[PDB]
Amino acid sequence: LRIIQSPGKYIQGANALAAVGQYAKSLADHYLVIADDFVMKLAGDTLMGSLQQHGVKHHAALFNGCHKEIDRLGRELKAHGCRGVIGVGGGKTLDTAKAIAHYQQLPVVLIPTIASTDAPTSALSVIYTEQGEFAEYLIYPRNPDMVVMDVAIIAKAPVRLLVAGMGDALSTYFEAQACFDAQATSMAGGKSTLAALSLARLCYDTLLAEGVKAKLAVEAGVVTEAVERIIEANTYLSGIGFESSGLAAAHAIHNGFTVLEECHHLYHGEKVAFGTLAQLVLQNSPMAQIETVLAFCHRIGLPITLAEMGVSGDAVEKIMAVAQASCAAGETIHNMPFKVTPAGVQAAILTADRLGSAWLQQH
Amino acid sequence: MLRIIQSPGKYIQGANALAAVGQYAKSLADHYLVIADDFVMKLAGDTLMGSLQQHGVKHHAALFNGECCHKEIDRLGRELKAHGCRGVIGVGGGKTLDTAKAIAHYQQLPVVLIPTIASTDAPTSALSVIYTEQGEFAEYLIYPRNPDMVVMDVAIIAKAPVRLLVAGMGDALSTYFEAQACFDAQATSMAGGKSTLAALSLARLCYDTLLAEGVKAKLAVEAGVVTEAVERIIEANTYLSGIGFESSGLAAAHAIHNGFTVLEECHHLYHGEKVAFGTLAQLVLQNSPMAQIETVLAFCHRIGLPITLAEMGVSGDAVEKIMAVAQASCAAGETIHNMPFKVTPAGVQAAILTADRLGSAWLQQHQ
Amino acid sequence: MLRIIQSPGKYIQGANALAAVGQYAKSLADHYLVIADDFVMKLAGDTLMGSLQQHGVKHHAALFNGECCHKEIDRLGRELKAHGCRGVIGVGGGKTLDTAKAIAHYQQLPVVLIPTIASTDAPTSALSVIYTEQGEFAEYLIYPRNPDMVVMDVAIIAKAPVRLLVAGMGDALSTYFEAQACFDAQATSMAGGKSTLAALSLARLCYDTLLAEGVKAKLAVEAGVVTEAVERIIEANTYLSGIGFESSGLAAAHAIHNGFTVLEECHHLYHGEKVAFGTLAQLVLQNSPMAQIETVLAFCHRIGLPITLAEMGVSGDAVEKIMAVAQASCAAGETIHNMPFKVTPAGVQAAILTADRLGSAWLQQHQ
Amino acid sequence: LRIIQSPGKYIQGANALAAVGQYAKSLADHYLVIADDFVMKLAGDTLMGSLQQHGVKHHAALFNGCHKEIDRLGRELKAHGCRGVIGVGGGKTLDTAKAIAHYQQLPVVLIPTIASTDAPTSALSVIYTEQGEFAEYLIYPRNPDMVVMDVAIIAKAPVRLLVAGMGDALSTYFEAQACFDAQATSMAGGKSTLAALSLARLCYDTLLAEGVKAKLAVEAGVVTEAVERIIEANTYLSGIGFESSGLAAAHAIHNGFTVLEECHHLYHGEKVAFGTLAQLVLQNSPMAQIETVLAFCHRIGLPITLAEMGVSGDAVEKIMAVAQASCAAGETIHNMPFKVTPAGVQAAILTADRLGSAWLQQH
Amino acid sequence: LRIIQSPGKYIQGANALAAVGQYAKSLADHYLVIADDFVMKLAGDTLMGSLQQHGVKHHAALFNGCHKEIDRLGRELKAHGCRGVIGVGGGKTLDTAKAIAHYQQLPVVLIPTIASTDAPTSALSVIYTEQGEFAEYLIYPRNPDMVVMDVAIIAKAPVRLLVAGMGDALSTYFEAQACFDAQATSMAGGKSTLAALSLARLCYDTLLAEGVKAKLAVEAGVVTEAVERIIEANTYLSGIGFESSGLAAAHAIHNGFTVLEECHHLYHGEKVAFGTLAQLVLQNSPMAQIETVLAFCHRIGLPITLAEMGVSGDAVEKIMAVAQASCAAGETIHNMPFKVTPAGVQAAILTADRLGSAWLQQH
Ligand code: NA
Ligand code: NA
Ligand code: NA
Ligand code: NA
Ligand code: NA
Ligand SMILES: [Zn+2]
Ligand SMILES: [Zn+2]
Ligand SMILES: [Zn+2]
Ligand SMILES: [Zn+2]
Ligand SMILES: [Zn+2]
Ligand SMILES: [Zn+2]
Ligand SMILES: [Zn+2]
Ligand SMILES: [Zn+2]
Ligand SMILES: [Zn+2]
Ligand SMILES: [Zn+2]
Repeated sequence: LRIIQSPGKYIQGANALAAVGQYAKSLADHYLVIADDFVMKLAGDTLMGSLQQHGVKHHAALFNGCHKEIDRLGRELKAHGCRGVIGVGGGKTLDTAKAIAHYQQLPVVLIPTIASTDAPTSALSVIYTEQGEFAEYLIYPRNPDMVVMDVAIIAKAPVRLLVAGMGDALSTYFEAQACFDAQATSMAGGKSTLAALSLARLCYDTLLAEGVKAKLAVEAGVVTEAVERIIEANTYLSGIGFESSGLAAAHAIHNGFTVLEECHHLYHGEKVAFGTLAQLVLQNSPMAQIETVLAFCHRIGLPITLAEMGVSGDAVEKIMAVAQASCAAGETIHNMPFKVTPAGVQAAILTADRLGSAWLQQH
Repeated sequence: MLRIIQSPGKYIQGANALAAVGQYAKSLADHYLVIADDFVMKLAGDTLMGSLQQHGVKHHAALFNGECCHKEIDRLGRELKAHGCRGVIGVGGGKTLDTAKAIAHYQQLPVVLIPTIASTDAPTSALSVIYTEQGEFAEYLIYPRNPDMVVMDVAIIAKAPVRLLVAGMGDALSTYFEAQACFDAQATSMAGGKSTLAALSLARLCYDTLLAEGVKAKLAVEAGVVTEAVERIIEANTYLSGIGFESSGLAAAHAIHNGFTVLEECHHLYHGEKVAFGTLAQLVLQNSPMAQIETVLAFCHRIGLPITLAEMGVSGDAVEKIMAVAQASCAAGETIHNMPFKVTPAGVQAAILTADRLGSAWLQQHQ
Repeated sequence: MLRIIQSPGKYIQGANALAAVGQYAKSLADHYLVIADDFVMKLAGDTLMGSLQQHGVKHHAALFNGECCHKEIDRLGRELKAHGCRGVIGVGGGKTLDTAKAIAHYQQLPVVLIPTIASTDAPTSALSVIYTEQGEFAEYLIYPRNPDMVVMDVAIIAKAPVRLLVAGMGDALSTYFEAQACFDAQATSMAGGKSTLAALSLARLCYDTLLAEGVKAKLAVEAGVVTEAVERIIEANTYLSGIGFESSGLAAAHAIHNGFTVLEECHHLYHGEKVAFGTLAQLVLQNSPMAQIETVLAFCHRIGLPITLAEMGVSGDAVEKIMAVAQASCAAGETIHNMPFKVTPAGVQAAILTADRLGSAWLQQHQ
Repeated sequence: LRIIQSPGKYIQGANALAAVGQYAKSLADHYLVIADDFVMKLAGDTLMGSLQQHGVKHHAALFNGCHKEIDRLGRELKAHGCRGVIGVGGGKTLDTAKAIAHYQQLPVVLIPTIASTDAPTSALSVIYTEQGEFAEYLIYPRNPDMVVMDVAIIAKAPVRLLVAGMGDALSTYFEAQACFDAQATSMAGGKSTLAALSLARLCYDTLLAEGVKAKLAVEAGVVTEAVERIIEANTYLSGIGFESSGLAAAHAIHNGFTVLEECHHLYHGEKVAFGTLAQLVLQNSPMAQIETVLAFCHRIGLPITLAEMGVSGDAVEKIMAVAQASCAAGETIHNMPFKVTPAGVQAAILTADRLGSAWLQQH
Repeated sequence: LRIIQSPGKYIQGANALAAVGQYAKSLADHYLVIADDFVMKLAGDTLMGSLQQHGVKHHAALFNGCHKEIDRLGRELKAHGCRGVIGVGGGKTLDTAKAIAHYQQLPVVLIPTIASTDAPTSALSVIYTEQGEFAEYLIYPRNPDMVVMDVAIIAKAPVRLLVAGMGDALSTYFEAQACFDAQATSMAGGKSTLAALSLARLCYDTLLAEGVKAKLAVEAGVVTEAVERIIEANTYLSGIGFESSGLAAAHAIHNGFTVLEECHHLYHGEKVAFGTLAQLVLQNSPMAQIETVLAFCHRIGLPITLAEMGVSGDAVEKIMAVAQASCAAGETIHNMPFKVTPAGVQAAILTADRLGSAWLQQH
């Protein structure tokens, strides 16, 4: 079976927060709104004013940066009798909103204030230990009902977060094409459709066409068409691509890197970018394609060496540990269309570092 | 100003998918009304009920009386309420599917659609097309959400008459051209905003899949079998085209199709057959280059879609009849105003009459 | 050494433009003599006078007696003077238009030309071609200014016989080749200088539009309708070709056309039909590569322009007749000396006889 | 309706001033010649000697750098019974000559001594307030009867003025193609013909082929074929292109910039060049096309950043005012094939500045 | 009529001097050998030994670096009853050998010891005044009977002379194509054949393919296949090309430059190279083709600016004199397919200088 899944509706544009009530109303007439105090300050009057205009009841919950904040927000929801969840903010908030909605069986509307990972459209949350190490992929039975991306808010967030989202999105084509070639099963539970693979590719093509242009707009805090295209790339295209087409070596290498303390200060997408580079070596991509990805990463500020990732000195045994972890049973690296072992992964990573360092020398 | 894309929750496709429907349906509900006419129940009923039983899903079969009318809808609503069903399954052709969407809408329950033919891109959409009883386009009726799940059993589809696959390729054929015209016009889609890059790209992928795979798939289905080409065309006729048209946009070809519904001579051709010709007429309306017209003429001729008025049953001095088609295609609210330029009845008449001439000259060169 | 481009003040085109002529004519004068033969008055008279009335423009109709002769010109001059008209409108075919240019010239008044056919590139030019009564080229007669305004009603043109559109494409066909030959020779145009980049580019755009749009437009006009392809060809046959030939240059093809006017066998073919063949002969004269000859042969054959002496009515031992064509094409003052190389009657005869052979071999392969 | 308009005759070449009498004679036998004292010194004997040779009467008027210099020259014309107007010199003179000819209903011959804007062929004059702010486009019912470009005179004018004319001409293809795509009405009053759009494109292609070569010739004060092609581009091609094919965002942005005091020292064409760059961002042109236009502007000396335009420091509110003004009702920016708002314009301008500044860094 | 002329036989290769007797014998059994003392020292035993081996009589004449050295060698020839002339050495010697052979009506064999101009195959000598100014082209009724190029000798001559020969050969395609386009009459007396034009083009293509490679070989004093190809290019291809296809602006500009004292220290071919560049401007070649010729000239050491030609300061009036002279009645510049005047030539030269100086800046 080929299977594609999607949120029911993805909405994007400048000041989309002021139009939320009209779409949210179609799903429920009473929401719990989960957001931290800083996001409530930026977004709360706009959002609450939209909800009121369309006759939607709302209760805002005190949220702070655990299955137990989830339980607590679960009880508060029942207490006020809410029929719906809105999450507003960064990843932890959106993840908590998906969990609450799931455990209560209610529709969920997600409103990301940054475009830094492809997580929001997905029926998935990534769980980490207390020490920051990858633990597991937690799969929910449904995608979010609705994802709303306000481009004006996103373009005012720190540019480094748009760049991180592009690093996450960079892996999508490469991972999806490897899975496709391998006939691997996606998280959606089948073989990839043409549709998912094609959005994954459009993701990559869009990054190459719009990445720099968008970065320059976001540095000035403004929304151009290039920014809208990258937000779409970073969020819808990447999200469908990864979940319905598949994950492979780049994400498994990211997860491996979480076992080193030295990289905990990088964003998810910065590490996936280097993991993508390592994958290019693992699958023996042609030098021209390595050059394209190195130039794109350098041009926008993604890491292309182990030193840029905070890993210095003789890294050989550290990267052995990263490789053992990226090859654990269950990991997505085994969706590659060839057999992969820790030794091959360590070799791909160490070589990618040399290729990125030689590139820096030439530039 | 907002870009919006909508989609069914899950689209599932492959050979003998009907036998696996229970795992997927179970995730939405444990009790379904199954709407199917008698021919479809005889064809698919034992496999489907078998699958449902095997996954602990309860089910009441209900015999569909062929037509998608408020009466049948209200009737099936009451029946559902009386056995306590928590979900609807539609199985079969377009009228059965459109009925199941409405039942699920009014009862506010989840719906699983199981098309047994791939002859239109309707199944994934939050939409039904209402005609009159005389067969004349009435209205687009729009639901506020898409079907939860669409299941395409490719083995079943490949045993259906090849003419129905061709008609679906005909409907799919318009998708790119209408989507790109809307995109160019900055027109609003049925999803309620400007097109995403995603919906436009799926629409283009539709056109490109038809050109790569359409003949190969037609040959396989003529033999009654499923190859990868058939799997690709079924995706193209269903998911790619369905998202492309709903979330990217309709334009001249479907408006021209609607306009042809005022002529009795056509009224029994399949929707996608007429839409193929309407696509040709759109090419003349927007002045596509000759190489692109040639490509489309060769595709339609190679798979068996009409490229002249005579193949649509229309002959003689059709000047007045085509002016009637043209007026109807330009009615207020029609999708032809989504073109990136001003369209008038006279321009539409011109494009139709000229498309006929192009296709007739192409037939005379045979190729 | 000077580059010069000249142009009508305003060129206006589109469907039902005749009904809007009053706004534009009003800007030049509030009182016009309207010169039209009776057939044209019956076809276009009520729309035109209607438009003029609606914008407060006064008008006296004058019946044109078919021929562009000093007598008719002097006559229409007197009539104008007697009602006090402050402008001339010419409506219809070439002889009507050439007459209106002369009337406006002698009376020193503004002129609006309304061609009801698109069969030559004459309308925009500061020019008239004088023949003898026996049909034999006499002289280019040159005015010191271009018509003020040229109005092309595409709806009217698309109802005229397709053969007249084809003949205009035939005339337009020579434009690029003659312009580029002149440009290469650094020859002086009828505008009085070397060609601008603008006039050459319009001439090339003419050729490129014919190749892209010519068949599509022909098909539409065979159906009696206006599509965008027809709008493009009408611009190509009229504005692009008219500026190209006047401000960029004439060369062998039109000189060869003139030379053919000494044979009775041709004398009733349309100007553009003969010019198409003269273009072919120009291709052989300048040794165009075979691929370019093929392209032109396929274009002329596909739209119905002559590619052999027999299609121009000439048969048998035409050795002497073609030597007479060749001598006349090389007369002192003819445009064939604008070629970027020395041309003699023997070379022209060679090019003609050889072009006939090329076109006859092409006909035998049918394609 | 598709409509194209043109002057009746455009004449160009080296020492074309010495041949003027032969063409002017065809229109009238007695002219008022309007020119400042410096232009009279350069051009007057050549011109007056040509007029005499062909039996053309002439009276020269004292002209100085207002509807009232127009009225005064109007009365002087009647006083001597003149049948014709010749304007010789820069834009203000040519504009005054068009106005006089119009109010008196006589033929006009224009003789530009610089090739710095595409105004001369057109039936249009741009009106500004006393403080230099764009006021309105004033449309006359006729184009000039004749435009005469003496290339020897033009090639001796300061090169910075040829460069400015190239900046004005740079916008023409982009603006015409946007209008064409939008099915916008031109100043000629219809939809664009194929002819006008095609001259607009030829304009752009000519600039890219001949711009540098012409600039180098004009730096030495001489006329080569490249100079003749750029003069034609800057004057005939651009003039037909803009008037008969259409204006769009680049000119509207130029008009916006006139509300800042900081840019009043740049020529019209220098500001249109940056406005063209901003338009490329607004319409999301591909990076390759941005690179081509950035390299061309840099290569000839047109501005590619807000600092090169004299706008320094935090420009954000200043560019907001430029964007509000470029979007006024009536402005040509609404001929773009998509909806445009002040926020989008401000974003395009600020981003174009970042793109031009990044380009400078690489060069 | 199309007419091509050629020497009867062209022979080339390493140590070709040692095989001369076998070819010279076919024409006559007794030669006068004209050569200076330095060339006699290098070449004389090899040559005289070859002549002896094939039963050819020989008398060597005292030759020194005028119609009167020609008359004197004329009488000495009769005195010894010689049946043939061999010239060995540089241009003056070969020119004197052609003159003697002509006035005595005997066969002539030319043996160039340098490959610095395309003169040797031709029926032409260029005459200069005492002050070094171009005087006239003197056309003989016959080409030389035989030209023998010993590549080993040539590759040991100063590299600067191979480079000069490449500068002369650089003009050949451009001049021949201009004449062809103009339907100009060549010195052979008709229109160009296909053959001559095609050798002219092969000349240019060979220079671009082999020029650098040959220069590097000749810097080490050795013969590779690239050297053989450039010698052929510089001598046979260029010689047939220029004489049978035609001369145009580049040579006329060279002749113009002979009126300035400042350039008398450059070789013929160094000045023709810049004259070629000026011609590229005169005919408005595309920038890409200008770039190719600038890079080739720079790469091998030909001049691309007036300063490299020794012309400094304000050159404007000097270049006016060069342009007047290049346009004299009779000059080849009128074989261009467009009218040419002194002003246009001065403009082409001054602009070419600016283009060459801008190129130097970028490199
Ligand atoms: Na990803
Ligand atoms: Na469709
Ligand atoms: Na013509
Ligand atoms: Na412009
Ligand atoms: Na040479
Ligand atoms: Zn609540
Ligand atoms: Zn990720
Ligand atoms: Zn039930
Ligand atoms: Zn359809
Ligand atoms: Zn009257
Ligand atoms: Zn003609
Ligand atoms: Zn006066
Ligand atoms: Zn401007
Ligand atoms: Zn002797
Ligand atoms: Zn030479």
